This record gives sequence, C-alpha cells and structure tokens, in this order.
Amino acid sequence: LPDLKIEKLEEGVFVHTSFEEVNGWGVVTKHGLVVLVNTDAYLIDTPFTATDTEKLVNWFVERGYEIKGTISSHFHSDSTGGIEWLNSQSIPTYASELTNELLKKSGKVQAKYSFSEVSYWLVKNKIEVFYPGPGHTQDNLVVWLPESKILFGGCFIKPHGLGNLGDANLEAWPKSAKILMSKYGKAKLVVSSHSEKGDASLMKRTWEQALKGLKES
Ligand SMILES: [Zn+2]
Ligand SMILES: [Zn+2]
Repeated sequence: LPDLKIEKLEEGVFVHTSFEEVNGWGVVTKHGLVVLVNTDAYLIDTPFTATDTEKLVNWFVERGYEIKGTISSHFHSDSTGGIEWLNSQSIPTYASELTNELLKKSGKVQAKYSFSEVSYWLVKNKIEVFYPGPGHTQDNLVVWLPESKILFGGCFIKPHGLGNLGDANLEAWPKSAKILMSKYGKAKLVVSSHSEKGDASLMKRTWEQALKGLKES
C-alpha cells in the first residue's frame, strides 16, 4: 500500500493519511493531524503502523520540529498503532484512562501519560482534548484547535454511515453527538478519520446517522 501522506491544511496544521488492510473493511483510509506550536509538533492520532508513525515523525524532525506529544482519540489501532514505537523513541504518548484500560484489556501497549478530565488541554489555549461521551467507542475523544477553529472528530464523526459497530454505543451516540454540537458550534472545519473534511454541519450529519443507526438496531 502507499506510504503515509502529509498535506498542509493551514498554518501549523497538517493532515496525515495512512492506509491499512483491516479484516472486514478492506483498505481503510485514516486521517489524523499534526499541530505545530512554535518548533514543537503534536500528533493527533498515530497512523496504523510503527512504519507509518516513523515516516510521519521523520518528516517533521527533518524539518526542524521536536515531537513533544501524541494524543490517541480512541483505543482502536487506527489511532494507537504507533504508541509502542513512540514510547521506544521517548516521545510522550497520551490517552485517557478509559482508552488505556481498553488498550490493556485488548493486550495492547498503553500510552505513558493518562488523564480522567472531560476536557484536557494537551497544550494550554492551543490543543483541547474533549470526551463528548460514548459513540463509535466507549472512550472516543475529539481534539479542538481554538486558534484555527478546527475540530478533529476521529471515528466519532460519521456523516455518511457509522462504520464498525463492534465496540459502538448506539444508545449513547445521539446524546454524545448533541453534546459535541453544543460544545463546538463555532467550528470552521471538521476533520474526521474516514470522511471528507467539512464544516460544522458534519456534527449534525453524525447526530442524524447515530439516530438512524440506533432506530435500525
Ligand atoms: Zn475505531
Ligand atoms: Zn476508525
């Protein structure tokens, strides 16, 4: 499959895209972000693999950035696959307590730093991690960049079909989606794991898709 792709969205914000064959989904296209604060870089989700995580880190290190931290939006390997490699490279990995518990229960390597707060500032006034409640998974988080008004919704934002329901909470997802819309109505751009980038209406599309999925279940 192709190497990880890196594309600039705007000043200090990049999209990383990685490709992996996942049993029952074929080749999955996965987006995350890299956020720059001066010469510091933060990875919003890891690629699926150590290989792609290393390519991503190398691209930024080669351009004079230090990787100061990573946040995984949920426990699935499309957000966490690179944690083990990042830990081995002394790059601080972060996950919620819930995510780390789910990683431990699935026999996976944990993030080294964890937090329990609903709202966690990875970087004061620059990178907010927010737990809207269960949806795609029990632990799913979003990341908000207040300067750019960019929301990374990870695998919670599902404007055109919910995807993998294996670990999903269909009962909670509509409530969690309304919490997200209430928190980030000012979003200019919503980047998702698997969908086209869009405006704040993608949070309303997600709420509609969660309602539809619950009703059908
Ligand atoms: Zn997932
Ligand atoms: Zn996913």
